Amino acid sequence: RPNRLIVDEAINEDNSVVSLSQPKMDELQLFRGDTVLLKGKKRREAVCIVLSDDTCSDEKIRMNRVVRNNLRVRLGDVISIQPCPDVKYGKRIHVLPIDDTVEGITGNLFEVYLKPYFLEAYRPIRKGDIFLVHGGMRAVEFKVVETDPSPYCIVAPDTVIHCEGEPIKREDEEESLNEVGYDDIGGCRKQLAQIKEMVELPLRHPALFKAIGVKPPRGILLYGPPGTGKTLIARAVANETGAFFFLI
Amino acid sequence: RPNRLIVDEAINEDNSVVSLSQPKMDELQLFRGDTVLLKGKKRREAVCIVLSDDTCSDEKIRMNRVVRNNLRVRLGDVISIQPCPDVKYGKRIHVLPIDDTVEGITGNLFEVYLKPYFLEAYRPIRKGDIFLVHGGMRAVEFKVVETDPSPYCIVAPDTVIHCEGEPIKREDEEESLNEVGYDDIGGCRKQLAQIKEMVELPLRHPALFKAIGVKPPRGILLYGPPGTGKTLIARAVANETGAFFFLINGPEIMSKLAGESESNLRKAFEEAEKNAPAIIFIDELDAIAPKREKTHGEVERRIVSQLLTLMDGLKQRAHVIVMAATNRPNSIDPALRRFGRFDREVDIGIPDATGRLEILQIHTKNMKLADDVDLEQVANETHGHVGADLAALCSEAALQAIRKKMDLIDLEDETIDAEVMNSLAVTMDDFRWALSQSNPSALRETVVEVPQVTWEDIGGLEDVKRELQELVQYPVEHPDKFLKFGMTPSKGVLFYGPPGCGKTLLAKAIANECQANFISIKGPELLTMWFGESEANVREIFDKARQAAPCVLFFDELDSIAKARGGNIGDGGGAADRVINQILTEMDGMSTKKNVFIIGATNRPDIIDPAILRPGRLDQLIYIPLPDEKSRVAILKANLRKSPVAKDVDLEFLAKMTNGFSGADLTEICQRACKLAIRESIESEIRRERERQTNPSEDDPVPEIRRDHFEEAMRFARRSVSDNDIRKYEMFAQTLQQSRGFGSFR
Ligand SMILES: C[C@@H]1CN(C(=O)Cn2ncc(-c3cc(F)c(OCc4nnc(SC5CCCCC5)n4-c4cccnc4)cc3F)n2)C[C@H](C)O1
Ligand SMILES: Nc1ncnc2c1ncn2[C@@H]1O[C@H](COP(=O)(O)OP(=O)(O)O)[C@@H](O)[C@H]1O
Ligand SMILES: Nc1ncnc2c1ncn2[C@@H]1O[C@H](COP(=O)(O)OP(=O)(O)O)[C@@H](O)[C@H]1O
Ligand SMILES: Nc1ncnc2c1ncn2[C@@H]1O[C@H](COP(=O)(O)OP(=O)(O)O)[C@@H](O)[C@H]1O
Repeated sequence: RPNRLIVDEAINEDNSVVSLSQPKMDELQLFRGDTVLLKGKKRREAVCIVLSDDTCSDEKIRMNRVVRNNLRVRLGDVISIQPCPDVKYGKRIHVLPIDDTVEGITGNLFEVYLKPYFLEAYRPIRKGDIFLVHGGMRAVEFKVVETDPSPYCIVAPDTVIHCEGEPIKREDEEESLNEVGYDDIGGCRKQLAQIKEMVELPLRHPALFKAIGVKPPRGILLYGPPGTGKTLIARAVANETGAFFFLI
Repeated sequence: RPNRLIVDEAINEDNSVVSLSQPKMDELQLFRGDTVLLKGKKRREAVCIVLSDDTCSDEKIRMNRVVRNNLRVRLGDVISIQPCPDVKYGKRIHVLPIDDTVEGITGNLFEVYLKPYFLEAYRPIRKGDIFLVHGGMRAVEFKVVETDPSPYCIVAPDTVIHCEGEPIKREDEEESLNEVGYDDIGGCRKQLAQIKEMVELPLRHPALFKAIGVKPPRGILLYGPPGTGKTLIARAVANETGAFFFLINGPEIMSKLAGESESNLRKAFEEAEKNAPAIIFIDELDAIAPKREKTHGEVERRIVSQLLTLMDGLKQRAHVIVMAATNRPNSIDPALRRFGRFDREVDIGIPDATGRLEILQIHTKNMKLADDVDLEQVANETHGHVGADLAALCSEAALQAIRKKMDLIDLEDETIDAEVMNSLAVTMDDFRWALSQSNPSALRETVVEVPQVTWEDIGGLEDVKRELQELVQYPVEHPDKFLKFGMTPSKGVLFYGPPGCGKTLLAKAIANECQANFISIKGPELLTMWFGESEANVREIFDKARQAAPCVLFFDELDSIAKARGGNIGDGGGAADRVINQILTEMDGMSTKKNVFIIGATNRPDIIDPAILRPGRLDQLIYIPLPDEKSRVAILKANLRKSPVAKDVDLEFLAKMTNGFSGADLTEICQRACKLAIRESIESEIRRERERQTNPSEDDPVPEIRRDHFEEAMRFARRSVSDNDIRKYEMFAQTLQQSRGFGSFR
């Protein structure tokens, strides 16, 4: 059943790509780069782009933190897909930057950190979508407010993208959970995978641990030379799983 | 009189079985499986099933904690029996789960954790009965409310069992005393038995101890590596005997305000005293009372004195017992080691090879382990793992099984409990991972164990199997004769011979025969002490042997200290040295311990200082020669045993061709043969995989170690002893030997 799949960490990213397996994409009815129309959890969907790599195993779907945070999905969750290989263009795409990411940088953000991403990168353009572009020495992110096609659109120069205005505040009702995550952890992939397999279930699934009975690790003693990322990996495995992180 | 009997621990369990002895069941009027109609203490009876095993002794009746708690009986009590070999069936058996055991698991409990127990298991079905079934990863228990036959019924599909409803609350009026007990303690059966015989009477029978006069142990100092079960065994011997258990774990008190923590400890002792049978358990006593002179000040000593004045302040007529947990109590305050406060200091120690099997069995009760898993390979491979490590491995395997099934477990909104939990089936493939991903807690501690190398394994040497069986088994089996002729049994034996000739194997076999612990301090450990300028550590090792049961403290590869510095010649110093001298000094203390049988092993005896090989110390020299023809045949057969071998090989020819090879290098020849055989087998296996992958798309190219493999291994053999080296041992033997056959005149 290609409708539902369990999410996983992506490696290609591109701020937009969702990776499947061709032996599985055939069941998903996507071949080369067709639109995915990713279905989220609460009340949103993303167009996304289909691609493949080695780590699929025909079992899991991979999405970078841009999509995961856009769809309100934490790594390790289960989501749905609504494949639709169709092309439809928009004309009133309007975008505004996020104050949490623009709070002292001022300029032609339509040109300075936007040109190399609004075409040929296939941004998950859809009303309410939030995407990071990684511009000039800061992870500047934007939100596309209006997209007159939906939930999918062609990201191409034929589609019209309009200039932005003053920055808007981030949604504190959800906080967007930007912080950090697995995508900005490098050099300890094996250790991060060990911590993930060690801590994901008790944090994501506290319900079963009151019934399953077996005790999970009450505490995990990360250690290493100073500045190795212990705090970084702890905060990543906290935010990435949605667990509240209390630094003492 | 078969009516009344004293209860005891059961080993077969089955949640229902009550074990008697057939020579006693004949008096009980039960033969094969007849109903027992067990009679309890207050107002209840159980049907139970009769069976037998070894430990009955025609004196005691054995019941698992399910029956004991069902009948309101504590282990060590006296109960009655009302035999009635009759069959009567019921039709309105209704059961409900206990909320204390079901508080978050929801599903078809009539099917998920009930089917494999309501028939052919013979549950103690009777109105008011409570039974544990051990279902899906939790010790779920149920209570049968109504049983229209009573007090006995047939547990068979003819009898009708009905579906349950919402869970019911546990009876707080009695609390059911589930907690833990002896049945979930494994790997320290001897130590648990010692604690039971030490503590059962004062707790169960406080009445006599106000009249008996003799003081029981006011405090018991349990100790061992962390996670060994000290708290678990303390809580088991508390609950199992009905004694109130008060845990005052060190940090919980040391964390409170100075002076106020003293009051907290004092009022904890007052709480223990206000009720007579209570026992107070001091966990992590190292923190509370470390070495006095090593404490800094204020609390670290304010508590200790406050502890001491309370440790011995109790009059022992209040029936309060102060158990304690520590790690190698050489670290705790010596003042607490005095008598009247801590007079008994049993050593739990890490579980041995066959104890980890029992620990896994008890911990892997609810996991619903698959059939392909054995739990004996896991126990053997988990060398050095403490019981806590075994529990961690258990939990890791369970978590991996969940995590390899999260794909089909999170179908609904995460977990819905449900029957799905039975599907886990933790196969070996998950244990392997957990074992490989767990670090032994105590891998650098001298392990006390009963080795499982029997006399059969050590073939060949025979005069030494009877010249060594004598010294060990005669002064224990018939000590009366030895105290008649006046000789004191020789508590010392050193084996001198060619290197690698079974000295360790012979010592381990001696330990195995008389069910004795075997502490081997190999040569490298003695070198660690000698180089480290820490010969005082030797005092610990001997003590480690003293606190144990009959123990062949075995100084494997003795003289390594002297071998590491040339020896009696070639070095400025003499034969004596730090570690050997300390061993000599401490050995004289254990010359009157009458349970320890200090053994030595030396690959080069002539360098050993003769101060140790004189009466009292390792006086009795024993020579194990390099194996002879028949002995080499026996060694070959014994060390190729437990491994496939073809009929083509004839070990007699190999043995005779094996002209001058010791035991170690002969087993090396066998290992090389097996290594080449496994290489051939794996090469053939990968070639067969090649054939499978290619177009063509007989399964046993080499199902045993073949003969030409032995040929090639022997061609690859190597000998470690030369003519001069082997002659040196006999020349040394001449020092304490003679050929004075001239004095034939009686
Ligand atoms: C003043 C003295 C004495 N004297 C006497 O007239 C009185 N007298 N005569 C004999 C004994 C005697 C002493 C013992 F120490 C003893 O110990 C038995 C024992 N129990 N368990 C084990 S462990 C064994 C080995 C390892 C674990 C697995 C099983 N052993 C054991 C085994 C092997 C060797 N040694 C002890 C038994 C005895 F009979 N006292 C006069 C004399 C001139 O000098
Ligand atoms: N494995 C890593 N991946 C990415 N950044 C790292 C890593 N380890 C350290 N850093 C960087 O070093 C800084 C300190 O991180 P961390 O070691 O987690 O905190 P601390 O240095 O206080 O232990 C961070 O700003 C982080 O960007
Ligand atoms: N001999 C044993 N038998 C069964 N379980 C044990 C044993 N030793 C340790 N454990 C397990 O290890 C854990 C810790 O037990 P224990 O050592 O009594 O407490 P602590 O580790 O605080 O000293 C328990 O959950 C228990 O299940
Ligand atoms: N019947 C036997 N006789 C002698 N050695 C054997 C016998 N069976 C096996 N062995 C091998 O002998 C070795 C024991 O060597 P050991 O004599 O303890 O060395 P050392 O003499 O240095 O203490 C083991 O590795 C074992 O494989």
